[PDB]
Amino acid sequence: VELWTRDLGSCLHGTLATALIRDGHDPVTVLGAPWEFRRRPGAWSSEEYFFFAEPDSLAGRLALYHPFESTWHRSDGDGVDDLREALAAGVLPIAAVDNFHLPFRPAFHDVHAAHLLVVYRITETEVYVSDAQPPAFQGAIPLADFLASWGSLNPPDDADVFFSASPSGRRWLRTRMTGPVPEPDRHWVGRVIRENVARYRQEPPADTQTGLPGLRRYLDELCALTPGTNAASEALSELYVISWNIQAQSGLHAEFLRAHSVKWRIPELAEAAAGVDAVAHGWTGVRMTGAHSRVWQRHRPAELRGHATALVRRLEAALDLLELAADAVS
Amino acid sequence: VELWTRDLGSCLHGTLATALIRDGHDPVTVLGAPWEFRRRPGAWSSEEYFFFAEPDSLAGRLALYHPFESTWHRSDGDGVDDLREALAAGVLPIAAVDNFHLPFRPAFHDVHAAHLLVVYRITETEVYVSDAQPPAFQGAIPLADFLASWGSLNPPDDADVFFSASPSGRRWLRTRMTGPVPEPDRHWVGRVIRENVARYRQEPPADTQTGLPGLRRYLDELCALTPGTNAASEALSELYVISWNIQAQSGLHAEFLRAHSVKWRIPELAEAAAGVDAVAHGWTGVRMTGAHSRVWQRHRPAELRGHATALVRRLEAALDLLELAADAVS
Amino acid sequence: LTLPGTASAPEFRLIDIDGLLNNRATTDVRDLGSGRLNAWGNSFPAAELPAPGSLITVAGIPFTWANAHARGDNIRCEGQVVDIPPGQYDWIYLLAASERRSEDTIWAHYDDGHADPLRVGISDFLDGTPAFGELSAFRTSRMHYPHHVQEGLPTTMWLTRVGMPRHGVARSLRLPRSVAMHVFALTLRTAAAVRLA
Amino acid sequence: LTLPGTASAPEFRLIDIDGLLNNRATTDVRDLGSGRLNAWGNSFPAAELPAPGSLITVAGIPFTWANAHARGDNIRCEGQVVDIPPGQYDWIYLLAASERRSEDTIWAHYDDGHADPLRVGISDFLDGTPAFGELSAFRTSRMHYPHHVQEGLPTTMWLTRVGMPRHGVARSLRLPRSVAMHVFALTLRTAAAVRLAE
Ligand SMILES: [Mg+2]
Ligand SMILES: [Mg+2]
Ligand SMILES: [Mg+2]
Repeated sequence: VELWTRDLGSCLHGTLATALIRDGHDPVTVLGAPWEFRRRPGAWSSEEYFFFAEPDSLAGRLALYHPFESTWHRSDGDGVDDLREALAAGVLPIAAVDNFHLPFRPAFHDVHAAHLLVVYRITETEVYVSDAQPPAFQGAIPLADFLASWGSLNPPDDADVFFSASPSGRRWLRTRMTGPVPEPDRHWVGRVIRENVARYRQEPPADTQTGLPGLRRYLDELCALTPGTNAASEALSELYVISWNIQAQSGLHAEFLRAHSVKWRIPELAEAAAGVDAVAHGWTGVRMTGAHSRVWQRHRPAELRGHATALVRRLEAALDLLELAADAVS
Repeated sequence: VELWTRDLGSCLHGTLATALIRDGHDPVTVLGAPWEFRRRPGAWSSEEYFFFAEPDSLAGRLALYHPFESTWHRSDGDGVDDLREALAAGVLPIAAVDNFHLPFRPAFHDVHAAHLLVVYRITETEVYVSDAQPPAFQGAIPLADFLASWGSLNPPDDADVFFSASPSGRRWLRTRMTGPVPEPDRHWVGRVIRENVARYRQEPPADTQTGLPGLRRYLDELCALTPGTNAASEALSELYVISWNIQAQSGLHAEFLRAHSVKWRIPELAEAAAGVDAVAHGWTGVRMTGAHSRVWQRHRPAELRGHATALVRRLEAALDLLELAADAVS
Repeated sequence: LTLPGTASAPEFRLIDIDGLLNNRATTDVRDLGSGRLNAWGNSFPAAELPAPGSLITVAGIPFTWANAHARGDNIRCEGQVVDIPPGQYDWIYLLAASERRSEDTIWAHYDDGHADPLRVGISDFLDGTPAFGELSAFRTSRMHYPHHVQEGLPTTMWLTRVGMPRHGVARSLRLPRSVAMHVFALTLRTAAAVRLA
Repeated sequence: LTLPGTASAPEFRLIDIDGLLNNRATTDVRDLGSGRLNAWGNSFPAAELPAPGSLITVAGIPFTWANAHARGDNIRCEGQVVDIPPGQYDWIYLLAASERRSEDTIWAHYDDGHADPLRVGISDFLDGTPAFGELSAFRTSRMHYPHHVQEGLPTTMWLTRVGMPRHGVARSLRLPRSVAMHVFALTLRTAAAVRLAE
């Protein structure tokens, strides 16, 4: 059971990476090939692991180019027998947990937060959990502590406006690769890059804001709200939550491009990687101006608008560099 | 009579600068304050000094914030009596000349090119001219040589597809400062910057490509033409001609911003100057890719589109920096 | 072809930034609740950083550690203009960390009115991996939360260098315009004549 | 507070660019018509520039002068990837000129797959003013035209430097994708530990 994460990543990519590594797959190729922006008004949940997946499964959307699928399960009762059966079938359950009830988490008995970890072994008295999020932990916790975390109400918490008020609900994710992975050859990487670019350039049809046009409209909508209002506060909470895993995917996609630049000695892939990382970095300015405004009432609409505009410009530049990369590999 | 030019500048800014200096005006302030992009389909002439001025006079548009104006004159007859009378009235004629017929020009009896110089003294036998364009000349040429250049048919020339086929037509420009100059104080510089930015951001009329949106449409139209076609050749000739004085104004505006940065120790003006110089430099990429395509059949549409996109992105960035500069002086 | 060079000794100019400190990124066990390194109220452990006012080197580069007050121990970056001794410089050195890795611009202002935008990347404070080829300045064992010391969670600070290519007299800098970015120290390195040995 | 630093012994690596020469920016009087420094067929006068293959210094920085052929004496920039000896570098030094001043990107490629875009400004060949605080490399008295030598018109080449801030092993550079820009020579300066003097 391998701990895997990145400094831009959440428990979402981390837990899926652990599951993928167990089944002999390369998480950088599987989770790093896709790169997109989507925001559905009203879709977001106050969870560290929120990602807009519809119509795909959560794992399906995060591994768009692989036959990778997930199903959400809600366990009835007050025990862990459903997880015992999953482990016996060779599944690594990804459990919805509240950090408040996890003894190894900094948030233990301090702050409520909707989180994911991997369960890899269960005894009569202990649940063995794997959580790569700093500070990384792998080993046994008391059954009572796991049950408290897995069954947590995760009530609204003044110290966590982003990831509280989202019950664990004894939810767990079952992931499976439903066939052999595509060969990640030069032609495949070319097709992946061209499909990502085409999807970024495509105008969205309706209420779901997708790609470069969608991001422009989303950021314009955000910056139009009056700072300090209920509408602005809700919008900044949404921004911080959805942008974590969108930023994480940007970081992973840059790494995917760097990995293939080295393997094949194609400088265009490394140049495109720098472009994609500039988008990952551009998200920081937007997310953290938003976070400081939401939590500490540091209202800086000019700085937010500036970071938003820079992020859009970085994305425009990245798409052009990716087309040069696609030409070089295909 | 002072020689004045810049490495990005043509005889257009040069001759006007000489006329301004004679009347005790700062050419950096007068010709550097304005900054715009305009292109009227069909307006351009094959002349080094073409600038779209309508509805203002040529000098009026190049000195938009000053009571500076010009009138064109076509001199009848075979002599220089009109120019003698102009000089006697305290006027500095700017003469439309063909470099093919100017002994001090590298192009002498080699290449035809529609050019401007300053006439500052006329005797029975000699015309004293001032031409700051490298290599700079100031002094007497024979009357016969001036008349040949001033009356040149400037025929189509295979060695100059940009500035040939525009007869001198004994044309000359008279300039006048018709009122007192505005005091170029902090509040004035702030207003100049905001007016330039507002004009750049304005959606253009259907019949004239103006500002940032106009530049986008112009470059899109240019890159849509097929390399090597007569249509593309015509468009690249126009590009090189109109972009000389648009690029020159970018360089002068950056210098104007630097000068006032130093004057008042306001770093926002120097930072804005760097953004404006990046646009000046962006014009190099576009117009030189165009020039080599036009003259040497070096067809690189991906390069032209790349430089075009970079120029637009640099303009976007420059406008944002200029708004911070305006705030720092207003 | 390879030829040996010789560069004369440059000067280091350690910039006093005590007047620009506007944020608490570091706490003692006694004032955990004052940490504002991020939205979550984390901070560097004071015990795992130099004494305020002390002279340090990081990879040989000298820095003065900030004389912190109750309301400031670092610059949270908001485009602050920093006056420097007028001179010809080769490099800017920053001790810095970012709320997630990010990139922005340090402007160098020259006496002739030129300003150069110099790109600067700063890596994560939260057990960060260097993304911009920075050197590690400090990697702590622990991190401070509002209500407790967290064991086995590194807080990371980076040494970043930024080239100043223009041969000219620089008079001031502008720090990045990003609330994500934190500057703890600033040192400039003067130009030094290089030639064949 | 001002503290003394240490003297250092950095190494210069003079890059052989003879295989990448794709443009004639320099002519003798016999082949004025071969000049392609700009759209107008101007060129540097060969008689005021170093001998092909010669070792020169410009402001103390060493360069090897290109071994020109009939169809190349410089790199006209078209995004050429230039392999450099693996190592940790401080500075790229270029002898360069531009058809009007311009600015673009040199990409530095590192062995971990990181590529850093590095800003480069190059000033005008046509009696240019340095726009980027470059040093003068060559300022000729004359310029070549397709049909004649032009007296009293300087052709200007610049010594421009580009910082390589990343602590990492660089393996290659990509030159700008800009027909305006000309590189006559390329010298890399290795990293050399400079510290507070003991
Ligand atoms: Mg699928
Ligand atoms: Mg007027
Ligand atoms: Mg004021």
